[PDB]
Amino acid sequence: FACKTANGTAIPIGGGSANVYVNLAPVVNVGQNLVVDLSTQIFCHNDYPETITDYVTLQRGSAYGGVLSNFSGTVKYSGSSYPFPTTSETPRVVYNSRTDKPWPVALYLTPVSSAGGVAIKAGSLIAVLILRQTNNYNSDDFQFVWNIYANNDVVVPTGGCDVSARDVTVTLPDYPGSVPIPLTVYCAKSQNLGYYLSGTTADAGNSIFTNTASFSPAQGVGVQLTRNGTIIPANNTVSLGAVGTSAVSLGLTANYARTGGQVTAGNVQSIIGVTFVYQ
Amino acid sequence: ADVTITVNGKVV
Repeated sequence: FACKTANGTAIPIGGGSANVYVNLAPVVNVGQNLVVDLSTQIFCHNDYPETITDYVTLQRGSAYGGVLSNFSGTVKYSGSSYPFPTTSETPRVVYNSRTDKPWPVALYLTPVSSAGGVAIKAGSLIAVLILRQTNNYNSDDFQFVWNIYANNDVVVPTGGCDVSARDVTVTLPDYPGSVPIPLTVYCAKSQNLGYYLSGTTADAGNSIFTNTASFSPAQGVGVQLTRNGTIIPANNTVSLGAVGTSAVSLGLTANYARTGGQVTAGNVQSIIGVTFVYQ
Repeated sequence: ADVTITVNGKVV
């Protein structure tokens, strides 16, 4: 039994725990969200397949690590799905070839939020996997740990729906111009979806966001969002009706709005949060 | 929040 990652780096087998760096592409699916498919990341082979046949299972106590430590889910192992954290040992994968075959493992997450996400940074631990290696010819039976680290910055979707972007940046035309905000949303299966805006408001009506621009900033103006010509105030539920696998625009448009007093020349900036809810 | 919209603008 010998393994290597996608980039050809060898995984030392046995000894202490191994730090295995892998790529993530988290997506929502029906009834579960994918954190990582290791079958494209880890590949393994047998050097004496004619005489020796290697067996490898996933031992119980394999669980998420780091920011994901908190979550539960499943692990699809060799076509079958099992709860994750693993409560019992999985069935074995056979390694009877000198040709590198992938390690058929995919880590899933049970949806808990509407459209939430967890930031996962490059270099951070995401799972702690305990493996048990045996063979068909002698009594060698050994366990070792594979700490799975992320090789790229991603955001694991913790809900039934996924946003087109976690950080949107729009540029307003010069005052008093407006511009649409590019942002859509979709769900694994149909969800009666809505959302509301949050952030620091300038007015009592909670419909204008404060200008937090630092350098040569404008006075007397803030940012205000509209949808179909209708002003959207903060902490106000916007219904999107039924949202399915097809992306549905939020319909949001950015605008300027006077906050009161003389309007003076300068930069304008406003950070506005969007939070999704079920209905 | 789920998404963060940073609006940039100018008053000339």
